[PDB]
Amino acid sequence: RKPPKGMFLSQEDVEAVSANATAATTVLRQLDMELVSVKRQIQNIKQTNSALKEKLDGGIEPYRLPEVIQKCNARWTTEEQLLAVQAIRKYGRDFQAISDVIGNKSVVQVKNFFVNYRRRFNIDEVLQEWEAE
Amino acid sequence: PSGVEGAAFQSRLPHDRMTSQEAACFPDIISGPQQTQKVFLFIRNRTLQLWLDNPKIQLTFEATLQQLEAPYNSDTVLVHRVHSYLERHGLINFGIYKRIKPLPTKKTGKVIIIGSGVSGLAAARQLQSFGMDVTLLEARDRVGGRVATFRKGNYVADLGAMVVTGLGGNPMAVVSKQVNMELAKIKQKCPLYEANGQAVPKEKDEMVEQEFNRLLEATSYLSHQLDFNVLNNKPVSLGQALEVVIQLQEKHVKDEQIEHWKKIVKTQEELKELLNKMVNLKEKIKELHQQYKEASEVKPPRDITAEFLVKSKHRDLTALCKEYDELAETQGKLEEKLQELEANPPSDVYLSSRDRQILDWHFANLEFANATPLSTLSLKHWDQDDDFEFTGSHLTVRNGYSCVPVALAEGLDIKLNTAVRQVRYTASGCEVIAVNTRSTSQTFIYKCDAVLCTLPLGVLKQQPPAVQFVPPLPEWKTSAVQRMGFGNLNKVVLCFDRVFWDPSVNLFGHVGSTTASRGELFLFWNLYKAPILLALVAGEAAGIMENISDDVIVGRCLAILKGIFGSSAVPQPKETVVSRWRADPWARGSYSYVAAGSSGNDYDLMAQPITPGPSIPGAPQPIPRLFFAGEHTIRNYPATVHGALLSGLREAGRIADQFLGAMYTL
Ligand SMILES: Cc1cc2nc3c(=O)[nH]c(=O)nc-3n(C[C@H](O)[C@H](O)[C@H](O)COP(=O)(O)OP(=O)(O)OC[C@H]3O[C@@H](n4cnc5c(N)ncnc54)[C@H](O)[C@@H]3O)c2cc1C
Ligand SMILES: Cn1c(-c2nc(C3CCC3)cn2CCOc2ccc(OC3CCNCC3)cc2)cc2sccc21
Ligand SMILES: Cn1c(-c2nc(C3CCC3)cn2CCOc2ccc(OC3CCNCC3)cc2)cc2sccc21
Repeated sequence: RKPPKGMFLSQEDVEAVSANATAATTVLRQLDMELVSVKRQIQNIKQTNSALKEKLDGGIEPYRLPEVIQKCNARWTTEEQLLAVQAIRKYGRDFQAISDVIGNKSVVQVKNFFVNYRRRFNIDEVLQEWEAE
Repeated sequence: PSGVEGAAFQSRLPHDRMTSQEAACFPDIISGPQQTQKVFLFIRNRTLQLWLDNPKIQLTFEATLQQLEAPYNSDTVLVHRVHSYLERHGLINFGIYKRIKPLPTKKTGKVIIIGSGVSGLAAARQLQSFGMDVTLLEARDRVGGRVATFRKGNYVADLGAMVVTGLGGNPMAVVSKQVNMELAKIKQKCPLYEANGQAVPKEKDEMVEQEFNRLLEATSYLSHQLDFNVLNNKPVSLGQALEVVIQLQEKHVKDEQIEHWKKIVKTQEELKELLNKMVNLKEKIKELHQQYKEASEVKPPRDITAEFLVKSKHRDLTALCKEYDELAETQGKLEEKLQELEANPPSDVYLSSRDRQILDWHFANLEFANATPLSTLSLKHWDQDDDFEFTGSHLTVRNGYSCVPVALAEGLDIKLNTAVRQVRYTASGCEVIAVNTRSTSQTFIYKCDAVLCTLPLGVLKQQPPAVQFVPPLPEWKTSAVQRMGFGNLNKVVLCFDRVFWDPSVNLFGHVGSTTASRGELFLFWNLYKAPILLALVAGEAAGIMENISDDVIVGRCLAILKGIFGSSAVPQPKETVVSRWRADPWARGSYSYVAAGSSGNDYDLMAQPITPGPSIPGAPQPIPRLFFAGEHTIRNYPATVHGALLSGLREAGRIADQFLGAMYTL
């Protein structure tokens, strides 16, 4: 019902090798050239990637900044309020980004800022100009 | 198998069922109730048991009925009908046995038997046992035919047969109890030595043997599961199938490689996109860090816009550094996935030159068995006789297989050095024309009621014919002769003065250099008491080595043996014999094979006798006059001695039923 395990004998392959006299050698050559063609495309990308791997030499180590470990605070200084308006004008509704810019305001405190100071800081007009970009 | 059921197995009969041959002679029993069939089946098995328990004396009907028990021994005409059937068809009282009832004083009918091989000798013994005048005509100066034994000094080696392929169900087991045969088992161990002269490691010997046996099953799958049996209106041969299977395996080796390196370009190209993304991110990071620096240079105090600029750049720079880190994480995954694929490559090749050579040795081993190159064997039917293989180890005739036909020829009218030239059969009898092989002008005429032709298939194939038939054989017979294959394999006997090989090893092999020469001296056999090595020439080399002198053949043998055992350990042979069966005008080959486009049904066609046309137009249907026996005439046991032995008993039963009558059919 099935061939010996390891052998591959399909009705499709038997016909493609018995089609003519040298149909066997012909099939075995198109696979040889396909192997050579794939093999040299490897060393081509293997060489393209080897050059890119040297541009990334050093990583981004001369560009990292130390970690600001500051405790989360509750009250809003007038400075932190003005930081929030500029961050809204630049980042919109990215609460995580605005939280990181202010520094000591959690993500939920930033969301509450959108509602409490909604009228006084014209957060509606500021958001509609971030959307104009 | 043991008991009365073992006697049936030993006689190649089912113990619990009536055969087709038995149904023809006992149609009242097989069509009757089940209880009667079991009685008949017991009487047959019990009679076979008595004969096989002591095959050196004739088993008479009186002795059979005496050792039967009730209720089986009550019906006497049944016991008589069974005993006469078994005796007539060579199932009991065949071979060489002491006779209790002396032969009839006067003979009935005249039969001329062409050829005194085992098939002809067995038939002559039976026909004479039944009380007929039998005369054999042998072209050679000896009996045995293709059972040929070279004897010189203490050296005895068979160019003929010399192997019994198991005793379980073999009629030769009965003959071996009648004739002093020295049967010795063959040890299956066989080391391989490459052309350089060193042995093949057990790693390769087994890995190539398994692949060989795997390739064979693949052809059987091609034949019985894909119907791959015709190609361009021509029948497919076993050689063609093996070539197709191997190429498909070499094709699959390349398909596996292409799909493996394709997994590398796909992975390596994801790395290319990733590195291009990282090199652009490191660019934005380098520019952003510069802007954050310039924004920090603005020394305090500053308005909230300048403070927002530093805080903004610090966030955007930290956000890009988190992206670059997550990309370097992905780079580690893909970079190690490449060393994963580049460390586990698929097989480089299916088989190498060193492997393909050892595989050729196993193919030559198959060409030795069927005595023909695999390009001629029928893909579907080449092994059709495997289903009837005997049980037990194979044994050699250590004292020379010629002791069997010589002992059979005792007391027979054998005309040696008599070459049959013409066989004339008409509705009123036959006449065989033969000449003396020494002085061919001396002509002999033999009149007879029937002719039994056991000529080898190679002789029946000659063109122009060595034997003319008058009238010509019908087309259905001649066409069968042409379709059937008659192979060729030769033996080289080397008689030394001392043993220099491994005594506990009965055979060792020599790996040929090329596919063309793969059967040229590929196997050596130590099977005799005296220091006698025997080398085989099979396949396509069998026919070509017959055009080469014995000195050059023995020279290639000593060269092979010197590379294996030592340049100074191989002495010169004292006696050498090289067989050439294809050139033998009385054999024209070794034995038969099932050629492509043929089948086992041609074996049955070879056995059907020939009936001439009526003498007087309008006369009743004439009697069959020309009968055929021999190695090539028995479907289930061709190309063997026991097959020839059985075919002779078969025709002797049919010829006797034709000219003496069958009194057991009532
Ligand atoms: C090398 C080799 C090894 C073998 N090994 C084995 C083995 O191990 N086991 C096994 O079972 N079988 C073996 N066989 C096969 C075995 O030898 C044959 O199957 C068997 O011997 C043939 O019997 P036969 O009577 O049918 O043919 P033959 O023995 O050939 O009888 C035919 C006879 O007719 C004679 N004859 C030919 N032409 C004429 C003519 N024109 N006029 C008159 N007479 C003529 C011949 O001389 C011969 O005596 C081997 C065969 C060969 C070639
Ligand atoms: C098998 N064996 C051998 C033997 N071992 C080897 C090597 C291979 C690993 C060790 C070679 N030989 C040579 C035989 O070559 C044969 C025997 C049987 C064959 O199968 C036929 C079956 C019927 N249909 C046709 C095919 C084919 C070739 C010595 C002896 S002695 C009794 C048995 C036997
Ligand atoms: C050649 N030979 C042998 C034989 N000679 C040797 C050596 C000793 C010196 C030569 C070993 N052996 C046994 C293993 O070799 C076999 C066994 C079975 C075979 O199966 C054939 C059977 C007939 N139909 C076609 C296939 C073939 C080879 C025994 C038989 S029986 C018919 C011929 C033959």
